Order: sequence, then C-alpha cells, then structure tokens
Amino acid sequence: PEKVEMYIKNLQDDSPPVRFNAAVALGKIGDERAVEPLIKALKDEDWQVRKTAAYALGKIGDERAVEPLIKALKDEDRYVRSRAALALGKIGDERAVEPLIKALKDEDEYVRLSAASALGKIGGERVRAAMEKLAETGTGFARKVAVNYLETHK
Amino acid sequence: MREIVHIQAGQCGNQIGAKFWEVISDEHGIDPTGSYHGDSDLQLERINVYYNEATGNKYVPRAILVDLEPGTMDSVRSGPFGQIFRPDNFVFGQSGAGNNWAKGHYTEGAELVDSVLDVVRKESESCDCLQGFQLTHSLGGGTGSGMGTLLISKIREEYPDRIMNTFSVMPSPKVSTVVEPYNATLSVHQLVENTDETYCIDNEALYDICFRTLKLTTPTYGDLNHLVSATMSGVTTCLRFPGQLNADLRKLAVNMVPFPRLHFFMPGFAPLTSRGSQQYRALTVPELTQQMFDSKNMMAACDPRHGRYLTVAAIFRGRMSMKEVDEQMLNVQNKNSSYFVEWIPNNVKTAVCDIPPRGLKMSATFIGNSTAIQELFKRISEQFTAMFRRKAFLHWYTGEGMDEMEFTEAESNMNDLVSEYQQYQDATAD
Amino acid sequence: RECISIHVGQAGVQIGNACWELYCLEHGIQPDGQMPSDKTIGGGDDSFNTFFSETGAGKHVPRAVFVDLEPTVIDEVRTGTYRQLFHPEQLITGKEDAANNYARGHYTIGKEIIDLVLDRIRKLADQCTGLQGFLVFHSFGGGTGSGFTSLLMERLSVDYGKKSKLEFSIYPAPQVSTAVVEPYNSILTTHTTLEHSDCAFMVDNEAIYDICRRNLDIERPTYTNLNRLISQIVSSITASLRFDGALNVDLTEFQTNLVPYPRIHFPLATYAPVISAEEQLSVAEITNACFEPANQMVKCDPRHGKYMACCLLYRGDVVPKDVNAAIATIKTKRSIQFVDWCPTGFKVGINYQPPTVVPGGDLAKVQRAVCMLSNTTAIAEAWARLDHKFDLMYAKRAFVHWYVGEGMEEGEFSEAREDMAALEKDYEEVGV
Ligand SMILES: Nc1nc2c(ncn2[C@@H]2O[C@H](COP(=O)(O)OP(=O)(O)OP(=O)(O)O)[C@@H](O)[C@H]2O)c(=O)[nH]1
Ligand SMILES: Nc1nc2c(ncn2[C@@H]2O[C@H](COP(=O)(O)OP(=O)(O)O)[C@@H](O)[C@H]2O)c(=O)[nH]1
Ligand SMILES: [Mg+2]
Repeated sequence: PEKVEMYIKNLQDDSPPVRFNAAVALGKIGDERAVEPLIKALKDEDWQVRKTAAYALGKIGDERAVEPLIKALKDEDRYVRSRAALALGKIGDERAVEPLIKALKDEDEYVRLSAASALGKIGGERVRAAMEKLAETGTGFARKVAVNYLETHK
Repeated sequence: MREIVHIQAGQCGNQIGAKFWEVISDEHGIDPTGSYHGDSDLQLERINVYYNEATGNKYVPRAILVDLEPGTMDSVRSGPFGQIFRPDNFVFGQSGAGNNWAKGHYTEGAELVDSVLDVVRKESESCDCLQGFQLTHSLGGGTGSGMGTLLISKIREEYPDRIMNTFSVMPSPKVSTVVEPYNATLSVHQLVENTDETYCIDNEALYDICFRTLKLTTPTYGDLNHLVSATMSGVTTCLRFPGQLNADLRKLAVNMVPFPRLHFFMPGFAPLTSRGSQQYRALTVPELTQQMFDSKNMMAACDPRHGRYLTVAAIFRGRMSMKEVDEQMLNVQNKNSSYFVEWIPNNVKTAVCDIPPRGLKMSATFIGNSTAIQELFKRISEQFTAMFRRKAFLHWYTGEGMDEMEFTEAESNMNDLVSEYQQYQDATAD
Repeated sequence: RECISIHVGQAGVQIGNACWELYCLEHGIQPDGQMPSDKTIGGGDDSFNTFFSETGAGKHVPRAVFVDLEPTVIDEVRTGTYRQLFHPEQLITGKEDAANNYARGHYTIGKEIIDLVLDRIRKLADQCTGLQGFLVFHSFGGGTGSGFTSLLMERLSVDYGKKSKLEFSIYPAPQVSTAVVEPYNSILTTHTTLEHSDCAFMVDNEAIYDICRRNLDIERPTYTNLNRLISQIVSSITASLRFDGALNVDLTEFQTNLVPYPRIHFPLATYAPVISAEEQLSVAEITNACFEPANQMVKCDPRHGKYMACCLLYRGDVVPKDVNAAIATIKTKRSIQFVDWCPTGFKVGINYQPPTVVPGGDLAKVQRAVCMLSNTTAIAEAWARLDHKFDLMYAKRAFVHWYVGEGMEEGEFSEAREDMAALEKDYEEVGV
C-alpha cells in the first residue's frame, strides 16, 4: 500500500533498469492501482520493460488490461508478444480468442506456443466454435492446435 | 525467335523483377487486371515477347516467381501489378536460404528446383518460338544467388539453343551478411560459364548515384530499384518495340559478345532522377549522348576511361532528329577514339525508338561491354580473398554439402576473367 | 529449447554444484527444487527451463549429469545441501579412479563406465522437446577430467551429431597442482576433443588464484575460494542461455558470434567487478576493466594478439545510453586490433536482473556487472606455456610408460603434440 505509490513513479523514471525493476515489483505485489501505469509501460521504449509489464498485467488480472494486451500481440519484440499472449490466457477473456488465433501464424515458435497455451486456458464455447472451424478450414500448426484442443476435450 | 520466359528469384530478384513488370505493363498499356487500355498500335506489336494472350484479349506475363521464403509470395501478389501473374506460376518454399549460397544451390534450393522446372516447362509449351530466358536475382543473398544459378545450370542442360540472359545485382558493403563476397564469387563462377548476356547492376554504383548525383542522403531499396526499373526498361526497349537493331536476344548477343566469357555489360541511363522528382528541364540529343559514357551515369561501379569498350549498344527514346543522334554518336567516338577498341570496326550501334519512357519526354539507355568491368570483379575478389585466406566461415558452406575446391574454382575463374579483360585492354591492332 | 550439463571428474563435479547453487539462487529455486510464490523470481517470463525440467509436483530438477571414476567427490553432492535437488540416477561413480593418467580415463577404466553414462544422458535427452546441446565441465590435468571427457565427447558426436558441445575447462596451475603429468593430460585431451567441441572456455587455475589473492585478498586460496569465483564467471557466460535475453540466446548464437574459424574456438572471458565483501563502479569503469589483463579467466596479453569476436554481457543496473557511451570511448581510445576480414563490432547484451552473490561467499553484491567474451590470438600464449612443459618431459620420455601400460600407444603423444603445433601456427597465421 505505502510502497505501491513508489514503484508507480519508478515506472515513469528516466533509468531503464529502474523502470524494469518497478514493473517486476508491481507484478510481485499486484495492486489494482498499478493497472493503468502498467498499461502505459506496455508502450515503453525498452522491450525488457514492455514484456515484464505484460507479465504483471496477466498476473493481476484486471479487465482494463485486455485491450492493450490484444494490441501487444502485434509488438515488434518476440518476448513481448509471448508474454502478452500468456497474460491474455491468464485473464481468460473471450475478446482475446480471435487475436490469439491470428498469433498462431507468428514467425516465432515461442509466440505460436504461447498463443496455443492461452487459447487452451480460456476454453469457453467461442474458443471451441473457432477451433471447430479451424480444424476443418485451417493449415499447418494452427490446424494442429485446433485438432489437439478438440481431442483434449471430449 | 518470339517469346521470352522471365524468372525472378529471391528478395532482390522479385522486387526488381516486379518493378520491371509494373513499368513495361504501363509502357505496353496494360492495367493490373491484364486488360489492354492504351492508344498506340506499336504498344501491342511485339507484345508476344513478354506476354501470353488468354481469355478474351487479356495479356498474362510469361513470368515465374521463385523464393524459398514464402513471405515474398504475398509481397508481390498484394502489390500494384500482383494480379496479372499466373497463380500456378508462383513457386515458393516455406524454408528459407538464410543468405547461404550452399542452402540455395545444394540443400533447400535443390529440393524446390524441380517444381520450378515443371513451371518453366509449362510456359515453354505455350511458346510458338522461344527466344530465351531472362533471370532477375541478387548475387549477395542465398536464394537468388544459389538457387538462381542452379536454375541457370538446370535450364541450360534442357534448353541449350535458347539464350540465357540475366539481371544480376552486385552486393555492396555500402548497402549490406559478412559472407556476401562468397555468394557473389560462387555465382559469378556460374554466370561466366552458363549465361550468354549478363547485366552487372552494382549496388555500390546504385547507392553512389542516389547519394552523390540525386542528393538522396540515405536511400531505400525503393530508390535503388527506381534506377534498376528504368535501366531494365531501356535495355529491353529493342526487344519490346518493332525495329531492326538488336530486335532479338541472339542478334544482340552476336553484336555485343566477341568472346564467350566476356559477356558482362555495364548498364547506363540518362537522364537520372529521384522517385517522384517533379521534372524540370528536358534533355537534348547532345546532353543525352554526353551522359552516355559519363561514369556518373553507370549502373556498375567502374570508370569507362579505366578501360576500352569492346562493343556498345545505345538506345535513344522520344521525338528527336535522327541526324542530330547520328552526328552526336560519331563525335562521341572521334573525341574518345582511344576508349574504343581499334581491332573491332563499327563497334558502336545506335537505335532510336519513337516511344519515350514514363514521365520522360526523352531518354537514352546505354549497354557497354567495357574491359573496365574488371574493376567490379577485382572488388569482389579482394573482399573474398581476405575471408577465404583464413578459411573464415567456410564451414557454413562446406557443412551444407559443398566442397572447398568449389571456392578455389570460383576464385580461379573470377581471377582469370579479370586477366582476360586486361589482355584485350592491352591488345593492339599493330 | 534445452541444454544438458555434464560434470566430469573432481574439478567439473565441484564446479557443477557451485554453478547449480548460483543458478537456483538466480531463478529463485530452493535446494529441494521447490519454487514457491514467496521465493519465485517475480518478473514473469523465465527461460530457465532450458536447464531445469519440471516434475508433476512443481519440483525443478537440473538437466545435469555428474560423472567420476571414484565416489569421494559425488558422495559430497549426495550428502550436501543440494542432495534433494538432483535425482540419484544423475550422479554416476566408479570405484578405481584414473590416477592422474589420461590413458586410464580414456581407455582402461573409462571404457567400463562410458556406456552407462550415455544411457543416463539418454534419459535426460528423452525429456527434451528440442535439445540444443551440451555444456561439459572438466579439468585438463586429472585422468578422468582429460581422458573420460575426450572419450565422452567422441561418443556424443556419434550419438548426437547436429548437437552443440561447449566446454568449461580447468586449465592447470603449479599452485593447485595435484600432478606432474598434467601438461601431458592437457595436450592429449585438447588433441582428441578439438574435432568434437564447438567452443571451449578455459579457466586458468593460476589466474583465479591470482584474482583471489589480489581482488579477494585470500592469503592462500583453497578450492572453495576459486570455485565460488569460477561459478560467478560461468553463470555470467551461461546467463544468455537461462534468461529471456537477446544476445547469445541459444548454443548456435554463441558459436556463430564468437567462432569464425572452426579450430580457433577458445574464447577468453573477463569479468568485472570482482570485489571482496569488505564504493560503486559505473558502466564506463566495468567495461574498461574488461580490457585489463589482470581481470582475465586465462593468463594472456591481448595487446599482443588480434580479435575475431568481442561480446559484452552486462547484468543489473546497466542503462543503454551509458553502455553506448562506454563502448564509444573504447572504440576511439583503445588499441583493440581486429583481424581484417571481420568487422570491429562489439556485440552488446543487457539484462536488468540484479547480480546474485553467494551468501557466505567471498564476493560482494554490486549494482552492475559485465562479462566480456573475446575471441583473441593471445590465447595461443596459454597453449605455448603448456606445450613447452610437455616438450621438457616428453624429450626424455618421462612418465610415458604409465600411459603405454594403460591401453595407449606412445605415437598418440607425438600425434597429440603435432595437433598442438598446428593449433599454435593457426593462431599465429590468423593474426598477421
Ligand atoms: N578450480 C578447481 N580446480 C580443481 C578442483 N579440483 C581439482 N582441481 C584441479 O584439477 C586438476 C586435477 O584434476 P581433477 O579434476 O582433480 O581429476 P579427476 O578428473 O577427478 O581425475 P582423477 O584424479 O584421475 O580421478 C588440478 O589442476 C587441480 O588443481 C576444483 O574444485 N576447482
Ligand atoms: N538494389 C537492390 N538490392 C537488393 C534488394 N534486395 C536485396 N538486395 C541486395 O541483395 C543482397 C541480398 O540478397 P537477397 O535477395 O535479399 O537474398 P535471397 O532472397 O536469399 O537471394 C544484398 O547485396 C542486398 O543489398 C532490392 O530490392 N534492390
Ligand atoms: Mg578424483
């Protein structure tokens, strides 16, 4: 409580390792006050701050993070994309099902895997419908994930 | 001698290749759907060289788009004139060559090569009388270099009475990938043995023209390709519009190639401009002819005054006095006598086409077989020597099936080529 | 996606448990393998699973194997604080050791245990989705460290072809020197492993002994003192492979960046700051100290050689602008000679995770640290020292009868030395 105000002002700070350490801290404690400042750190100049803000937003869970994380699946950095996909899987919001399906055709193995894992964690009915459609009208890795989900779910 | 089959490989091949189609389709009055919407009769006269007539009066490019990287497939297809190309003619791998020549010439490339040859065979069938082949590629990368030269060799064993012409873009440290001299030396070895006519487009000269002449501080590949597209448009003018002078691939090759191996041409263009540079002061015949041999206008990083011209082909475009052209081409030879080989009478050939290129009222394209092109090969040889001396990164190639002798063979051939150029530069009529 | 660690002989085994002590501390893992919500590192994303498999319980088990031809050293691992962390099948011991004889570790005694070790590695390889390769720890001077490592390296090349093998070698010293014949064992291992290793990081016992006395003020440094330091440097080298970092991520990135000629694969590692717990250093200071011969893992003069590669791996409180500024001064101010055909490019990596020190260890906790990896011609000095010592004894054929009586041919000694002569010439010729 008394320390949450501190790390929120360290997230703003000039020094990149200090900004990184502020985002690591706010994920370790996880207060509802840290949501909007960590949402701003998703658009940070440094990839090591962006990826740990994304991991923090997934741990805390707040719904306000669902939209900036959806845009974060399109981040230039492979680690930021994997951490954003996994965060959306932790939150489990059905608004993330289609952007996560688009991440199944990413150039990075970890990102593809992270998107597959996230979809499995959400596993509603809209996920199932999208998996059914992808199992029939889908290709390669993205098809394997649809087919594997429907076989892990009798 | 009617139809020409076009093949574009790798990143560079497909980008420069696509700009060539966008340019000549506009020149021939074709929209991105392949429908003729022009005005001149001359536009459709020699249309059968680069296009096939299908559907109603729809024209399709006789083009094969290759890359081991599938990314290139969407780039070209989603492009300006991406809808003209035959969808069955795109041959794309899911792999990649990671800028390794051995990956394109031996592993990843050798697997896709027969699927490409299946498509070359498809287009060679709906050919009344095939002139030859035209390949656009880069010598610095892996696909265009390795797979491209594998294609050249594989085509030449099946179609040997057909002309093999290439547009090879030279790697440069100014532009780009440490083992680029290996990819460029290994490709030059194939080109010296398996092509009839090669246009040496140097990325060092391309950068320099943008930087020094066009005043483009840090140019993109879009700025370099603006020089390549305009060059290709002018060097293929003879073949695309009705005329006598170098009308076909073999006729051009007969006039331009005195010696088998000495088939590398220094391309040039006049006037030179930046993309979307709001045109000012149209050029005259004397201004065009002077910009001819002007070292500042060459697409290969060589000084024409550092060697002799064995043969020359000059192409003037627009509405101009033929007596002005003939007068200016004679003076340019008499006021530069020493730079034209004395033992080759009537070595400079001139052509006038009444159709000028896009945005230009008048232009002039130059194709020169100068002994001064040894400067380009010397530059690649020096860059290669430093690395191969210590046998640096050689295992990236030798691991992919290749032998060390192949490096020694390519180095020997390229050194021999330079010595051959010098022997004719030093050769006197006496 | 995964790496297997092999710890051979006394040096390798003892270094392995010092390494693993630090890895656990770095990733927030307890000595039982548990990683609870209070001790979990915090900042999400973790790639430590390249080195630790995960059990159904939530227990993180090292993807490590410990081999010795005598039980003494591994018994200490089995009874130590980390007895809980490793599974019993990972720790392999014989009865009779190699008695500081290469031929016993490679032929006679080594041939008895080679097959079991391979099946124990196979158990680990079978738990890997995409095994990148191996990290091999051993000494040059011990009969097992030299003999069994080369025998295993030979067998891993056949059983695992397209798999990287990066070594961490204990280069001998007269200070911590338990054998006269260590130069013989060193030349013999380097000859037989050369064609099987992809990269080798030497640790010169004389350099660490010198660093402990100079920097840590230890009067007569013991194996405990040296090992805490080795593991600090080793952790900084392997950090790339265990963390969500951009430089030297997989074993291939390490080979590609650091080694341009195949035989010449011995990078010299430097590390700053090495402070005794008894004053804050800047990015400029720690970068500068990397180019000081006093701070090197191996004793050699880099001003007398040429570089083929130069990587700077920073950790902790390290700001991008400060790193760029520090590098810029080093380019303009220093006399760093690179070979012609390779570019003068300093590959930089920054991890903002604070440095983790050994509690009860001789090392102080610093804000920032740096580990430089340089592929220099100067490392031929380490080979020359060894080769001369070898030549002195070999000329009179002293101790050779111990090798020929243990399944070895005397010609393998001459063959070995010939390969070293070629390796020394290669470093000389490459640096013109
Ligand atoms: N730094 C360091 N060096 C060590 C350690 N243990 C031994 N050494 C050195 O390694 C060399 C001796 O080789 P060892 O590793 O002990 O031998 P081994 O592999 O067990 O083989 P055998 O003695 O034949 O059983 C000498 O240079 C020792 O000083 C250690 O824990 N750390
Ligand atoms: N001028 C020009 N050069 C290019 C282009 N693309 C790549 N290059 C050059 O070609 C070399 C790299 O080859 P590339 O085609 O990308 O690789 P590939 O797909 O494996 O053949 C370098 O020398 C680049 O400078 C391009 O569009 N234009
Ligand atoms: Mg022992």
